[PDB]
Formats: sequence, C-alpha cells, structure tokens
Amino acid sequence: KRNFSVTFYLSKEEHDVLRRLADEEVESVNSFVKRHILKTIIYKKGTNQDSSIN
Amino acid sequence: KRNFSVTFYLSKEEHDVLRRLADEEVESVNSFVKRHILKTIIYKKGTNQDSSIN
Repeated sequence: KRNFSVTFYLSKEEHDVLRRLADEEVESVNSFVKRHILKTIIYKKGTNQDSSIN
Repeated sequence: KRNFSVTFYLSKEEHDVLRRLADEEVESVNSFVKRHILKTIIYKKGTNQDSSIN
C-alpha cells in the first residue's frame, strides 16, 4: 500500500480560523483540513467508502 | 508576521485528480490545495504582502 502527502503554509489568523472551526467538532487541525477538502470537492460519493479510521 | 503550517495525507486517486485539476492552471498541487482552502474560507482578506528576493 501507498499514501500521497500534502504540506503547505498559512497566515496566523487563517490558521487560527481553521483551529477554531476544527475545535468546534474535531480538535485536530490536519484531520479537519483533510475532511474540509474532501467534503468541499464531493459528498456521499460512489467511487469508494469506509467505516473506520487510523 | 510569523507563518503557520499544515500537513496531512491523501489517497492515490484523490491526489492524482487534484494534480490534474492543479496542472490545468497551476501545477504546484500543495499551492492549488492552499488556494482551494483560502478561496472557500475567505474572499476579502485585508492585505496580501510578499517578501521574496533575488
């Protein structure tokens, strides 16, 4: 198996907006950003699905 | 100002789709993802400075 990483930089206030929006539901900014990107691209997709986490 | 960083993982197919969608305009996939998040979260940011040099 393989994985395809993503890594970048942001402003103080931008990262703090992501931190607040994460902490409101899921206090893990990296997991929240991955979820944000996935949901904003597509929702209830048919290409693949899962029922567990790392 | 200081800078704040974000790191996570994607699957082969979703990263390859985002690589194609990036390559259509700005092939730097992590910059394309940064731009996607920024455009979704905010559209009237107060200032947009840069600090690059020769």
